Amino acid sequence: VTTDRSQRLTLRFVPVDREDTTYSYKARFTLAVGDNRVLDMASTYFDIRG
Amino acid sequence: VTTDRSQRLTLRFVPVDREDTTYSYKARFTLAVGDNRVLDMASTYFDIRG
Amino acid sequence: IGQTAVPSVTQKKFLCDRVMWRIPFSSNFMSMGALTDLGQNMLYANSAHA
Amino acid sequence: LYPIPAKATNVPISIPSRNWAAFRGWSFTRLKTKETPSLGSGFDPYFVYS
Amino acid sequence: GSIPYLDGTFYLNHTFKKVSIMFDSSVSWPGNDRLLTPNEFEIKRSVDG
Amino acid sequence: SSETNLTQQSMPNRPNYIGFRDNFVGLMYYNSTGNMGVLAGQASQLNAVVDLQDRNTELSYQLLLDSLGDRTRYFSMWNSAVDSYDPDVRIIENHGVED
Amino acid sequence: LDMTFEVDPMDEPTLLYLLFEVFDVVRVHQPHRGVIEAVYLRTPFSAGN
Repeated sequence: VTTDRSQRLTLRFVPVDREDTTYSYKARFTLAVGDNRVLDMASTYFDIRG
Repeated sequence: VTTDRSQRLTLRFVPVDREDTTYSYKARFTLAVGDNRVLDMASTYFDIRG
Repeated sequence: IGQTAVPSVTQKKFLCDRVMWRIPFSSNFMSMGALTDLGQNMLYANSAHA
Repeated sequence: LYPIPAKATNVPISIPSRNWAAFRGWSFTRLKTKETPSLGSGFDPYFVYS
Repeated sequence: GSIPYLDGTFYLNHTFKKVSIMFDSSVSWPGNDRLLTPNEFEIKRSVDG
Repeated sequence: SSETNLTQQSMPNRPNYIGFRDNFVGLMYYNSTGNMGVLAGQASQLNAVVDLQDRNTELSYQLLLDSLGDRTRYFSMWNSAVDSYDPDVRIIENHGVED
Repeated sequence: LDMTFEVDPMDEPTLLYLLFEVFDVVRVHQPHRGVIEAVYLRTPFSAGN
């Protein structure tokens, strides 16, 4: 059921690219789902600070 | 001749990094060409605002 | 203009007048022939559209 | 979204001949124009309400 | 005066702002994610962030 | 400053609560193909999203939550706290007063 | 299809919000490492033609 390997529960990705503008903000992430894992996209969200 | 998959005609890239000095500016971009694209570089240009 | 130049805002516009605007019904907007590729898809589509 | 002019008591609408295979039914309601932003643009300068 | 309709001496084209094209309903013609505003030919912009 | 201006009188300013919308609706772009989100395999580079103008993801999500749970329970993480009104303020129900 | 509605006058501009209820479905195939193929079919009012 659970792996004995050293492996994170939560991964945090900073933008590889971003574009702050007059009326919008844009950002790109490299969502690397590593090997021998699966990601449920319901786990995912954008942690905005401002 | 033409693909019926959902794909852009024009792609807009953003500086992934930029540096400034008293007399010059320097920006880095990741020009990405996807697996089924080809890009003629004569179609590319630096759109600058200031 | 000059050393007393008034605070200022910019207006950009264009003309082209002997023209009339065109939109090719073509899978990419080029002239590849007089009888375009989409014009032939709509033959083998055998259906009415509004 | 079909416009209902100020003080109009009637709103006739139609859709031209098309298929209806797997159609489920209709849901409808009424909205104010000032209480409805345009989603077809990055910004809506006439959306003067919050 | 001139009759542009009849003799090709057009002007007034700068007065268009955008065109949107839709077959049946829901089928926005221009194409699949094609243009920078995919389903309108926006001819000109008053605001352009 | 004057003897008649002693007789100014004030009223408090109208309450105006400001905050983020329920479930953060309106913060992200959806059903807006000029500004569409992207999810693509990084080698393949073709967007899997393919959104449409005559779709309404925000209303669709609002309806989904009411079918999945009880909207009367607030949850700060997603900013979930459904819009309401006092029912005695929408429908006046004037039983007078016990005086 | 023709439809018509009769409504109380408002003294301000309003919009009839009409939802044509359909199916609006996606199937997602992931055949190889880092590959997503996604297939959409709304029906009726299919949005591709």
